[PDB]
Amino acid sequence: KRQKGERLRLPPWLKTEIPMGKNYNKLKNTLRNLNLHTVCEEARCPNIGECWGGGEYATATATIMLMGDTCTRGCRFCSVKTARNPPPLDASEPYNTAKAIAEWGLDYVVLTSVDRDDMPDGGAEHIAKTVSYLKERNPKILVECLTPDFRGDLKAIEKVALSGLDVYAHNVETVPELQSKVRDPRANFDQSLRVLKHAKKVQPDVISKTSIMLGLGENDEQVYATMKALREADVDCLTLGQYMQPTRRHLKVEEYITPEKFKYWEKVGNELGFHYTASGPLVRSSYKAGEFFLKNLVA
Amino acid sequence: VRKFTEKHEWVTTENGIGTVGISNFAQEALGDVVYCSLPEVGTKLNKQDEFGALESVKAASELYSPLSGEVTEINEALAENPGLVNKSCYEDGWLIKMTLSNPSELDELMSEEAYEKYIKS
Ligand SMILES: C[C@H]1O[C@@H](n2cnc3c(N)ncnc32)[C@H](O)[C@@H]1O
Ligand SMILES: *C(=O)CCCC[C@@H](S)CC
Ligand code: MET
Ligand code: SF4
Repeated sequence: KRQKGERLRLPPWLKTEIPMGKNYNKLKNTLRNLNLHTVCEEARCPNIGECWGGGEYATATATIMLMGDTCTRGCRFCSVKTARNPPPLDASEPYNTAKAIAEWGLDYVVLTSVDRDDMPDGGAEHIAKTVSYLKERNPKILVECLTPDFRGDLKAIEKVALSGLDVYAHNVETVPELQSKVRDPRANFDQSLRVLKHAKKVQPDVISKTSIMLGLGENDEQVYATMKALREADVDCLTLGQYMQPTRRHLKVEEYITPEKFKYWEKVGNELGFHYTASGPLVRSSYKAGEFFLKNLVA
Repeated sequence: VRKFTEKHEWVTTENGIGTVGISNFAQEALGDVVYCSLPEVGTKLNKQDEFGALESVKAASELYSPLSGEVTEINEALAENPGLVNKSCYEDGWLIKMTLSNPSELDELMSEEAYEKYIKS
C-alpha cells in the first residue's frame, strides 16, 4: 500500500546537495591516505555535504567507521557491505584514526564501526584502543562511540566504556515489534537496552545515547513506549530521524514523517526527561552530535 | 569530446546533436535512480534552464540544461530500467538529446580534465 506494494516519492525536505568543496576533499584525501572508512560514505548518508564540508569555510567533521567497510551482519536498512569472512583487523587503524582527527583539529569526535561477530571480543579492544590513542594525544578531546551490541558480551562492553570515552552510543534502531524485520536477528531490543544499561554501571560518568528510525511501519504508541522504556534504562540522550531507503535492494520507506511530527517527538523527549532529544527528518545518530552535547550538557 | 557543467552534467555533440547526461561523480552521490522526469520532445530549452529531475532511493537532484536548443529525443529505456544512469552514465544511461541553437556555448563548459579538478579541488 505504502511500501512492498508501491513506492513513496521523496518529500522535498529530504533533498540535499551533491557533496562538494575543499573541506569535503580534504577529509577524503586524509581517509584514503590513512586507509580509513566512514559510516557517512558506506551508509550513503545524505548529510555528507553538510557535515564533511560547508562552503569551504566551516568546521568539517566525519564519523570514522572502524574495523573495515564490510560487516558480518545484514541489517535490512543498512547499505554497509556484508560478508561472512571480513578481512582481518588493521592494527594501525586505531593509531591512524588519531592522526586524522589531530589533522582535522576536532574538539568532538564520533567513532563507529561495522560489527565483527567473527572476532572473539567483537572488536571491542580495537575500538577502545582508538579511544586511548585519541585521549593520549588530546586528553580534553570529547569522543563519542557508536558501538555494536557485541551480542551482549559484558566484557566487550566494559572494554569500550573504560577506554575513556565521554558518550557511549548504541542504537535501538526501531520499536521492539519491528526488531526482527529491520535489524540483523543477532540484535534485539532487550540486548541493545542491556548494552546501554551496562555501560553506565561500568562508568557512571559517561553519557548514554541511542537513536531510533521512524518510517519503518511503527505507530506512535510503539514509539512512545520505546522512548519510555529508554528513560527507565537511564538513557540520557535520544535521536529520532527519518528512515530513507539507501539502496533499491533495501527496505522501502513505509511512511514519511512530517517535520512537525519530529518537533512533537522532541517535546516528548523533554517531557520524559532526556538531557537532549535530537529530532528531525535528516537527523542521524552522529548529526551535529558535538553541538547537541555542548549546548545541552555543558549549557 | 565530452564537456561538463558546474552542476555535474555532461554533453557530447555529433552531427549537430547534443547528448546530455550526468557525470559518474554525480550518479555515485545520488545512488540507485528510480524515476527520471524528462521533458517532452520538442521542448525549447535555454542554457541553464531546468529541464527535468532525477529521483533516487535516498536522494533527488534537478537537471539543468547545458545548452540552448530544442529537445529531440528522450531515453525511453529509463522507464523500465532507470538504473542505467547509475552504471552507464556516459553511454546507455544518457537522458536526453537536443539541438544546438548556439554552438559557441560549448566554450563556456569545462573540459573533462578541468571537471576532474573541479570536483577534487
Ligand atoms: C549509523 C547509523 O545511521 C543510521 N542509519 C544507517 N542507515 C540508515 C538509513 N538508510 N536511513 C536512516 N538511518 C540510517 C542507523 O541508526 C545507524 O545506526
Ligand atoms: C542514511 O540515512 C545513512 C545515515 C548514516 C548516519 C551516519 S553518517 C551517522 C551515524
Ligand atoms: C554502523 S551500524 C551502528 C554501529 C554498529 N555497527 C551497530 O549496528 O550496532
Ligand atoms: S551491524 Fe547492521 S547497522 Fe551496523 S554496520 Fe552492520 S549491517 Fe549496518
